[PDB]
Amino acid sequence: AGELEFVPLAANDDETVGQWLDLMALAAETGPRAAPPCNVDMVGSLRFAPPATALDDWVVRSGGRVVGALRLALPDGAPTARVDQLLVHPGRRRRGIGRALWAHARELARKHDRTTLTATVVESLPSGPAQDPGPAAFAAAMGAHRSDIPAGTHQWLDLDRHDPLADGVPAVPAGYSLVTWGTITPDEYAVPVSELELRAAQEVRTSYARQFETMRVGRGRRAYHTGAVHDATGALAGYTSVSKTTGNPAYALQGMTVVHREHRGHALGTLLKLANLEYVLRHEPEVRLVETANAEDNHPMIAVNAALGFEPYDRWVFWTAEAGPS
Ligand SMILES: CC(=O)SCCNC(=O)CCNC(=O)[C@H](O)C(C)(C)COP(=O)(O)OP(=O)(O)OC[C@H]1O[C@@H](n2cnc3c(N)ncnc32)[C@H](O)[C@@H]1OP(=O)(O)O
Repeated sequence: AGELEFVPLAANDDETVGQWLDLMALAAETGPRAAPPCNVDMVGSLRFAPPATALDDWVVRSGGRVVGALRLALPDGAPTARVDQLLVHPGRRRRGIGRALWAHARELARKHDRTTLTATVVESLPSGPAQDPGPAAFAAAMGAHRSDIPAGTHQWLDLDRHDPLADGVPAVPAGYSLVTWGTITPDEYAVPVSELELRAAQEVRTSYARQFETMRVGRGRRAYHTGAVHDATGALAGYTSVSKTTGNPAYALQGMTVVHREHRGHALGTLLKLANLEYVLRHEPEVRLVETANAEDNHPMIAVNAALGFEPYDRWVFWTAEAGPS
């Protein structure tokens, strides 16, 4: 744009945070279908990072005003730096600001000893509404490439178009019972939840990370859980969650539904999503629009989401780039 100033984005800097919040609100008017940014969520996203991860947040100023933002997430101990945000004011695009942000990105990755920069790019579905080809044309132009892994299929359910609960919730299969819980997971279900990511000399462990819950709460996010228990063995046969921001009463996020491998074949995923949705709507009556995302190779949950009225809208494509030389 001319002289660009890079200044860190710190949450105590009300003037700079305010501008960043505004940049986002304005870019979201013309970006991908999305819930508007919730300021509580966003500002807490500067203070409360996900587990074992550092943040390195920046804005870029032109003539003293923010005209873009770059956010990196650095997983502790990993050779990667993830671009959680690279955004240029809709009024100042095609002027080299994104390029400059990306160059600053590679420099920050390098300062943090990261070899690789990774990114999620919004693209079109073969089926779906044609999407802005800018991001992908930008990412190619910065020298990134698409990773050879399953992209995400990002889906929407609009309850004003289709009511999945019009025929109530299906019966719980014999041998099972439904349990529900709010934002914090009872101790009882924490380890069982973590073992649902499913010899003997090993080295790595899975565990429930309370910091996820605390990050959420700090971001003003509320959550809703339904679990299925297998009575004879007490294993947690399945579970699922919705996440809801302070802002945007009409929007909600459906998270993963996972069914334990020894409990497939009983329609737990359908029962779980419908019971959990009902549980959301009776606490969040104004919820109308629900989003979710599956890896495009997860056919089973895709088949479940579709039966429920979820419609694939856009594609979440993983890209990667070299950080170096210098
Ligand atoms: C890996 C990633 O960060 S993907 C980027 C994700 N960011 C977003 O989707 C946020 C919303 N969108 C944006 O903020 C802008 O659309 C983004 C990121 C390009 C920002 O970029 P800008 O400041 O406009 O672009 P900048 O001027 O540095 O980039 C230009 C290069 O990328 C390409 N490019 C950028 N935008 C487009 C576009 N909309 N259509 C086609 N090509 C494009 C061109 O090669 C362009 O170079 P130029 O025409 O000389 O040839």
